[PDB]
Amino acid sequence: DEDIIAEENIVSRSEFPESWLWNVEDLKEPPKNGISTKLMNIFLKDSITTWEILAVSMSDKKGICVADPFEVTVMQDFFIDLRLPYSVVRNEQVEIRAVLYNYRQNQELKVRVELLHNPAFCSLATTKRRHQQTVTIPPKSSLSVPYVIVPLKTGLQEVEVKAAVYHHFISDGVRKSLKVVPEGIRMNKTVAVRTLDPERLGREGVQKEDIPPADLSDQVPDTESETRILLQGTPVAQMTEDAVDAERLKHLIVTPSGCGEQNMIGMTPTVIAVHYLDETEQWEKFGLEKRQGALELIKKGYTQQLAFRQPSSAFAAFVKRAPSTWLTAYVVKVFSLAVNLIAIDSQVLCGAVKWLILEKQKPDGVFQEDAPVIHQEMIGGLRNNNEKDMALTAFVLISLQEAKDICEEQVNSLPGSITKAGDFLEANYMNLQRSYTVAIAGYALAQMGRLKGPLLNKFLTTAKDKNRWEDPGKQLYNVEATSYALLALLQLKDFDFVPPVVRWLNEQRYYGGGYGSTQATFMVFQALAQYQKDAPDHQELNLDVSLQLPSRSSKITHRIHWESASLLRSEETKENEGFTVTAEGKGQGTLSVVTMYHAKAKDQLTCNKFDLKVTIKPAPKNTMILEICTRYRGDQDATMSILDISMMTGFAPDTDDLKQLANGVDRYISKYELDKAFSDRNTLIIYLDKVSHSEDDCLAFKVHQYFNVELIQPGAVKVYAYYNLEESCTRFYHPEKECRDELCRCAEENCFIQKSDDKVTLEERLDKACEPGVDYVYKTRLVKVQLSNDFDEYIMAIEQTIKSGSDEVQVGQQRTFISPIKCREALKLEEKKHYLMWGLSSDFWGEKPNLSYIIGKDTWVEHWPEEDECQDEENQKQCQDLGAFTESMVVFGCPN
Amino acid sequence: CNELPPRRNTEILTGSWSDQTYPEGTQAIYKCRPGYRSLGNIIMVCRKGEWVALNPLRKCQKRPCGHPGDTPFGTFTLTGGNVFEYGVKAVYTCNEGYQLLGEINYRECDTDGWTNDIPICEVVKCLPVTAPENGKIVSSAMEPDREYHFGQAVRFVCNSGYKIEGDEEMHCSDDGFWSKEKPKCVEISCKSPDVINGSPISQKIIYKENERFQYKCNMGYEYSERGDAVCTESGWRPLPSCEEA
Amino acid sequence: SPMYSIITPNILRLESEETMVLEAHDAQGDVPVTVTVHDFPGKKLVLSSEKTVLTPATNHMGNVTFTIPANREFKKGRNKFVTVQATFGTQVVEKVVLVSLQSGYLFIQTDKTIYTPGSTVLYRIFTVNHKLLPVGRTVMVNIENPEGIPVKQDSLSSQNQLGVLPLSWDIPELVNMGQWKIRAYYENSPQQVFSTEFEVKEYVLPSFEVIVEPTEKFYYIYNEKGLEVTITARFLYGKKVEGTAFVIFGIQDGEQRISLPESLKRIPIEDGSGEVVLSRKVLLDGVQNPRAEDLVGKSLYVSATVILHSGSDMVQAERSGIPIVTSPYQIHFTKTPKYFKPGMPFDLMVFVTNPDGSPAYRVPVAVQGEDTVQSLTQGDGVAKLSINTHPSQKPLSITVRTKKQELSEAEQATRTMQALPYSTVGNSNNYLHLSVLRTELRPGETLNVNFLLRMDRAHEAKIRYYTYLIMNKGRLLKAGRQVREPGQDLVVLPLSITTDFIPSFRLVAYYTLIGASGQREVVADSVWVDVKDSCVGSLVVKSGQSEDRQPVPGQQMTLKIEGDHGARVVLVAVDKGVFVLNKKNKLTQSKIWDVVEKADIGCTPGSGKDYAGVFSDAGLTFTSSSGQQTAQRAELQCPQ
Ligand SMILES: *[C@@H]1O[C@H](CO)[C@@H](O[C@@H]2O[C@H](CO)[C@@H](O[C@@H]3O[C@H](CO[C@@H]4O[C@H](CO[C@@H]5O[C@H](CO)[C@@H](O)[C@H](O)[C@@H]5O)[C@@H](O)[C@H](O)[C@@H]4O)[C@@H](O)[C@H](O[C@@H]4O[C@H](CO)[C@@H](O)[C@H](O)[C@@H]4O)[C@@H]3O)[C@H](O)[C@H]2NC(C)=O)[C@H](O)[C@H]1NC(C)=O
Ligand SMILES: *[C@@H]1O[C@H](CO)[C@@H](O)[C@H](O)[C@H]1NC(C)=O
Ligand SMILES: [Ca+2]
Repeated sequence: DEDIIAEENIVSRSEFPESWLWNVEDLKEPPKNGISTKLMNIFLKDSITTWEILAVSMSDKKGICVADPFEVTVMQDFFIDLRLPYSVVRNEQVEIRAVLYNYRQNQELKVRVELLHNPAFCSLATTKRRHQQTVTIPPKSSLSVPYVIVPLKTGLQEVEVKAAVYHHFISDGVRKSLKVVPEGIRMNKTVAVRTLDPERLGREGVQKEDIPPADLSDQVPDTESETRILLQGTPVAQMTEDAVDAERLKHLIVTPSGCGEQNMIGMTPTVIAVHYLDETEQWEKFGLEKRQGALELIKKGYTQQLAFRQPSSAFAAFVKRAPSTWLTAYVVKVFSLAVNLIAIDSQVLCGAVKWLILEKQKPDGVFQEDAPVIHQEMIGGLRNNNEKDMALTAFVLISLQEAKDICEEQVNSLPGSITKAGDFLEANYMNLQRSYTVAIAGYALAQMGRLKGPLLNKFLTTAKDKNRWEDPGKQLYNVEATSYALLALLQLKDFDFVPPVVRWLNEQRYYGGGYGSTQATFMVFQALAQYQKDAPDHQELNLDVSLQLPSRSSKITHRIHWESASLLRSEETKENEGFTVTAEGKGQGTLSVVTMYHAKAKDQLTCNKFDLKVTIKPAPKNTMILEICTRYRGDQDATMSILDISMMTGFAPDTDDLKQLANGVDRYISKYELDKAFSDRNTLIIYLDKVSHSEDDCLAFKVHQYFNVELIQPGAVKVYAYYNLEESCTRFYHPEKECRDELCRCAEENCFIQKSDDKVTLEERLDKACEPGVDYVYKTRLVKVQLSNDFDEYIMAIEQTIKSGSDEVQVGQQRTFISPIKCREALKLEEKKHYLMWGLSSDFWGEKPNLSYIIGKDTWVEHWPEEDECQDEENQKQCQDLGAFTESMVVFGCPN
Repeated sequence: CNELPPRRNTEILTGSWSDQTYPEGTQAIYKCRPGYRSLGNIIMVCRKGEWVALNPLRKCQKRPCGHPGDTPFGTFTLTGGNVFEYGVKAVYTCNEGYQLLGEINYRECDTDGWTNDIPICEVVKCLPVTAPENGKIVSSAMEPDREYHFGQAVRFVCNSGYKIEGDEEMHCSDDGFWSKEKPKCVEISCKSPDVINGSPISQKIIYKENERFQYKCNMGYEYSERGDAVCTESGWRPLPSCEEA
Repeated sequence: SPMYSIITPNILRLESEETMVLEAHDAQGDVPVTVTVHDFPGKKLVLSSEKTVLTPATNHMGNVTFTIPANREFKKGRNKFVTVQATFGTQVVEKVVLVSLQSGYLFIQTDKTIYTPGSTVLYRIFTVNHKLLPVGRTVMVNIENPEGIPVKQDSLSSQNQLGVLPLSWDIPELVNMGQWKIRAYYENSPQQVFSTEFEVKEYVLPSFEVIVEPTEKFYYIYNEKGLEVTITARFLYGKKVEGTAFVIFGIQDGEQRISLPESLKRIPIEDGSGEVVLSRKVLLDGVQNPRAEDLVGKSLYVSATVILHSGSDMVQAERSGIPIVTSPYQIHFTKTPKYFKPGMPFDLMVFVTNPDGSPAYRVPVAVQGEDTVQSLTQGDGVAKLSINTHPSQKPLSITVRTKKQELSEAEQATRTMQALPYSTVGNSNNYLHLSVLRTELRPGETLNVNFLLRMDRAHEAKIRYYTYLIMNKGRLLKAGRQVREPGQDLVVLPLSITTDFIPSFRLVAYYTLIGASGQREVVADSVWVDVKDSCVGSLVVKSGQSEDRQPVPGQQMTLKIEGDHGARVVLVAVDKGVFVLNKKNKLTQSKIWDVVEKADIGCTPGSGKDYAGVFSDAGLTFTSSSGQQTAQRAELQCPQ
């Protein structure tokens, strides 16, 4: 018009970030008193609000520092606030409110607010006509301009409103975006839950799992779904038997005293205790400080033992007594284990080893004792005669192998001595009768990996109850023998056999010490210590899971490891199609398939809490009566409720009627509402103290037309309790009701190909039908009509297949055609009636077994006259055209 | 008057102007040139031997273009002014570790609107890394040979009996190259330790994993704690030592 | 005669500089010292080795600083230990100390507090050491859903990032609603996980904010007036709001909420303001209990719903946690030592707070039985009460009451604590007392430390100095000597307070001698001193343009950033509307210091059952060649 900005010259505010200015700055400016100042230029966003700017600094010297929030208020004299809901349902008539603000202290502005057109939405605004309202906004006041729209397609849609003031160089606009959600209700279907365990559930080391597509029989037409494939590792702790409590070993710490034999007896407990405590790491409970005192006892025992070392490097109870083979071998056994604790002279250790080999070993590989020890109780099980050569040779051999890593470089004959000693055990092992010898000899052989076949079988079978090696006599020999067996099993890596054996040792509740306990004490703790050392931190978890989606280019593999076991790995697919899951490797995992989709809601999603009935009738330049009825759906009456009412364009409530409603009667109307003149009063709020849940609470008032327009927007009424805004009920009202509503007519434009059979010609049909786009053409009879709240289903019977494509439907079969309720009035389909239908391939819905059709904008739906009507001369033209059309398609088909 | 309405610097004529002399009170409508806005046509009129301005107050100003828009991981500056008006350019720049997709990094505010599209910034990426022989990649966000991006770090661990050779960790640097070179996994070995104030008892120099090195101390010195060393993936544990005592 | 002692923190942290104090009491000439740190118990590796010389010029006192390497040897669930060995010439003094994997701190900042499905979460991770200084290390980041299940893992390095690690996560359109977590930790120390929460919800910005403000933060149970509340409604840009308000009250016991429907009031909003009152009568009627005393311990919440006259805008606001109390104040002894020295002044650090937990300013406090012992709380809500203790082994009992004029004795806050006698070596009756002036201490001020000595005249002359050590941020910050002349009961130490002392520090002092039955004796004491919380440097954001100029949408603006030179400043702008929906988990300098204070190895305000306890409670280990040493510490955390 005149004195106003052109719509095209106005650029609406679109930048409304909830957060921005995510930038970085470096204070490199010359410091003033340690403070550097930097001027930063920024461009403010479109949002009309206060910004809170937070700043954090990092310095090499000063460190981190968080500054106080600095606020920035951004405002305009004239602006628009377009209040859009987070999301709106498709094909549901909703009302949005555009509020115009004028903060000029004392100056009224004449504004023309316009709602731009958008193919996605259906409003009074069209490509042909603009939707404009000219309103007056008083100073220090705001005006609410209602808008009724209907979303057509789902997804992030855009709404834009512009405005310009007359006689002033001022303009503004808002361009926000809202989400459009399908009519259905969000739902999740657990398709499959499979445990992944290749080694255990799979074949040849691989496990295959075929997953079915989701049912989705109730899925809302023309809505996409998404299937999640969730993979997660299953961490499994290693079941390891608890270690012997450190407090139990307080007695093991002993001060070494006596001569050549007793010095070792007292040194044994302390050495094995410090060894066990180190492995199990229990110095925390035992006493961190105490360890040093223990080592001093070990050094003390070592130093004193040297005094009994003879020139031959052998050992005996006395310096004048003949050297003992066993004693010397034992000294090597303990000393070799103590090299980790204290300083052990190689010359002493290796010297004893070389003496045992060159002086005490026979050509056959047997070690012989020429001078038994005085303390026969310190030798443990070796004391019970019988197969002494096997027992003694094994004992000495064990000592040699433990000293190998230390004395192999100094003793050239050691490797041969070990092999020759093993040769003897290997040859005479099967003859052994006593469990003790079998246990100790088995361990010696196992060290070389020479315990195989029959020998291994004998060793394992000798154990009673698969948990212990025992013999008639003192228990200490059994505990000792079983300890040797445990060490052998650990050497064999036989994890299956160990647990019962270890459990038996622990249940014996033996913690060393006492008379004749040297061997039992030393062996039991060495075996238990080794068990803890070999024990794995956790069960191995290294799965290789791969997904095979029929619609994916290549396989998707996932490497599931222990460190990332809990990590939830996901794969998403739009298509509802079966797939295969292959997993292989060690460890366990979980496979879950869930499908999110919109399922048709049989019940009403809206107005679940409030019942609302709005009626509009002509009053006895115009007047009408607006009567609103409401009832609360609950066990008790509702609390204070709000009546958000919006007038029809050009209409306003009566001041007199409002005053009468304002008067008590549990109805409150703020004075602010009462004051507004008949002009610019398109919004009204009526507060109710409470509404009945037993019956309807009805109120009514008059409305007067002040402004005259061609296209009249329908009014709206919203009821809801103060505490809950979500649970509300909105009803629209408009004259001509006791469809012409532009909003109603616009919505049904894309229901199907709109046309009159009269304008339609034979040649026209042949031209359109043969087009490659058209996939199917059927002569159908409507067998049944199943109406619903959101989508109507029409069960069509295929009487003739004029043209068939993807859907290989035979004559006599039935197909279901679907269409939104908004199109029911436009289609006007009736049972027992025939129709000529054709459409695109994109119309298909579901899969082959239950393939359905969706009546879209490109769908041709022409009523086929019955034989009764065809006899009429007026219907002759159409009946004959349809007949010739069918003949040309069936006989000749399409050109090519 | 006796001429044709003057050609303004920012306005344009709408009439054909074929006549020579024009009657009194004749309004010469001036349209607003592209990239400019106003309430209406700045209308001139002929009176008193000159073309005066019927609309003195009404004037054409530079057409305002909306916000150029911000791109993820990027910032922009304005060129040729400090307002989003016709004739200004919005130059974009990607953040550290981000590279500009394309070579057009600007948006020029033109008569209709901003020119081009909002420049896109993409995080720099480094070539995928494979597992070293006899070694594995403990770190990383899974996925075998998936191109990493700025920031991601990678660690390497060798299998039992093997020790790494080179840097243990690395990360995708700013230019899309790894901060360090990929390491190798070499079989564990140890050279014969030089014991200060002491001498080796053994003659062997090369040692494998878990092999023990024996040594004695020169007179006047004695063992610092233990009396031997063990070969490990990290070296000799403990290290040979002789303290005065 | 010579006694060689060593001092280290109770817990040694990896990849951080640790200090060790070395001394040679009653020693002569030069004393060579070598310090080594081995792993426990194997002694496989020499983690550190330092050398120093203790000459008479340094009073036979010196220190050794060592940084334990992040060896892969310290690797489940079992605590690791190291052996600190100091060799003073021939004498060898060793000690086993606990080890912490904690490398430093990680602070996570998200651009917003709440997000909508389909939006991007921009967050920064600040990597710093124990001294809050920027470092370059490998960080592990996990995005955890409401269930507690991680939906995304990543490993990044902060090297060349100046301690600032910019990250981002895209929220899928389909996502579980609720509180989402961001877990982070250094690669070297997985145990120590730093977290930050952000809510995922479907929402739209309010348009205007509503503030529910009670006249008193609390409600006195015997207040006839009842709970008075002011409802403030204003647009986000500033302009005041005109509309109608729906206000209702309720009671909360734990997580159980009881609504008070009878209190529901509809009040008009005039010029962006309105008032509503919850009468005591309605409050007592709402509950089924006649006894009003029972309500004490519970809280009240106020729900307000403001609707504009346009009917296009509606906002829900609420204030919960309004304590129903009998007293406006609350007394705490958390900052007061639980041990006293018989025959010496016992200093109490009374902590008075409001029902909400905030400090109380200028609140009179005193000890029952001693009116003379009255004091006034500082800005931090702390007051000092010094009582004179008589020589006895009887447990000391103190009851502190507020003497706030204008209040009745029934409304005065009260609390009672018990203090145990400091056990002396061989019952020698030798004690040491440290006292510090109770006033808000700031970097740049000088703090006078008082050393009060108590012991028999026969041995008093022997003491010629006090050894003091300063503990800050979990490590030794400073160590020195305080000379003393024979006969002096008190000596003052002019201690300079620098930014290093932030946010707080402990001062532990001790002396040693040979008294009685030729027994080597160690007497120690410690005090906890609080320092004004603030940034070591400074950072400010203000306008760079004339104040007359008001920001317009799409207009250019100039910001003035003044801070430390060479510092990297990261910025962010958030719409106040976002805070209306959620204001939880906002990064503040105070929250950073909170984390630092939590990590503190010290567990007590000061003192202890004995000299050994004095060191351990402060987070220190003491070990001498003669035999005196602190007990072992195997706990990473402080006792409950
Ligand atoms: C354990 O011991 C260490 C030292 O062994 C303690 O750290 C030291 O603390 C002292 C104060 O007790 C600090 O003095 C500060 O020095 C700054 C200036 O910065 C520093 O200056 C030092 C000067 O010495 C230099 O020696 C080198 C080598 O020969 C020469 O090249 C150079 O020309 C100087 O002669 C320098 O060593 C540092 O590297 C750095 O430049 C001063 O501003 C300030 O005051 C100083 O000392 C006193 C006041 O106390 C004053 O009279 C002097 O004039 C001087 O201004 C600082 O106090 C040092 O930071 C530390 N010294 C060293 C050697 O590093 C540590 O505190 C202690 N730890 C614990 C827990 O007890
Ligand atoms: C999925 O279904 C469950 C069970 O009905 C429901 O509790 C949950 O809210 C739904 N959402 C998802 C995706 O878990
Ligand atoms: Ca503080």
